[PDB]
Amino acid sequence: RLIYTAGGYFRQSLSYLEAYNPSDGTWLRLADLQVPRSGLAGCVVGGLLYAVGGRNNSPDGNTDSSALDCYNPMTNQWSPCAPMSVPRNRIGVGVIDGHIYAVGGSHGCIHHNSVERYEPERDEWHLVAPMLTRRIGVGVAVLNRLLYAVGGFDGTNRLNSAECYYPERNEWRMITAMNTIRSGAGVCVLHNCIYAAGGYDGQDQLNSVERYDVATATWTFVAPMKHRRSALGITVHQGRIYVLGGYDGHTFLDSVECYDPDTDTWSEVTRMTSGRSGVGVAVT
Ligand SMILES: Nc1nc(=S)[nH]c2[nH]ncc12
Repeated sequence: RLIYTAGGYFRQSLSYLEAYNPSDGTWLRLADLQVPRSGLAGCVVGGLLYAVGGRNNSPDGNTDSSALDCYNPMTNQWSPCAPMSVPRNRIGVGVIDGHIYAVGGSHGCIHHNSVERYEPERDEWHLVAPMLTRRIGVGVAVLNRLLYAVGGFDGTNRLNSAECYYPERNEWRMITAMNTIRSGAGVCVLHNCIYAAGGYDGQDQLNSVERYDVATATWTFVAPMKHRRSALGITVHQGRIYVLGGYDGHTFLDSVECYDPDTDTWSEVTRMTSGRSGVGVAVT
């Protein structure tokens, strides 16, 4: 299984689809996205990779995206899917059962608190209960069939709050806030904790990382990353976290760091073929 990077940003929005193998270290280049996008999210349902939302920043325009697009790794082809009800740049995305949840994001000055659900087998989106908060640059993660929206930006304030979506009830409820304000952090599930790595707090990009334990309902810092980064890509592969690219306040990183929880340590594991931020990332 590989870690896929889709889209991203470096001087403009990118179409690159590339896969890194932490086992042999190789980067293999696959089919370009139909439309370049940064600020998108990636996920996998039934082994198919989806690209959700984002934005095409080019010298000729800046268009937020409603597009959902699907990649088959054995056939190397993108297929357009039904679009969301609104464009969602800097979207968050999570998967519960077999449905794709599109969370937050922006459309111009509009900062969404709305959430939509996609059924890959029916190719339909439907609006779901909105969050308590407007959130662009939000991290989304799923634990025990529960959907977490973590941090982000409401248009005026960067956020340390997190809220939890209950599918059976169709309602959101706040949880304990993170210790650190973070928009554009990488958010994932590793074991039985929600991790939030990096981001931007409104003054600096962050290298700190913290994790949420649902049993105790508390957030705890762990070892920081080596590079401060916002708008990083994050995923979990064989019980380890990977962060891909991002921005440190000066440069777009190609650095890829890997966190080992048993040792609570980060190590640089590779460089992307080119620096970028705002990628979608998933594993299949
Ligand atoms: N790196 C940054 N991330 C966010 S979300 N906002 C920012 N303003 N200026 C830098 C950044």
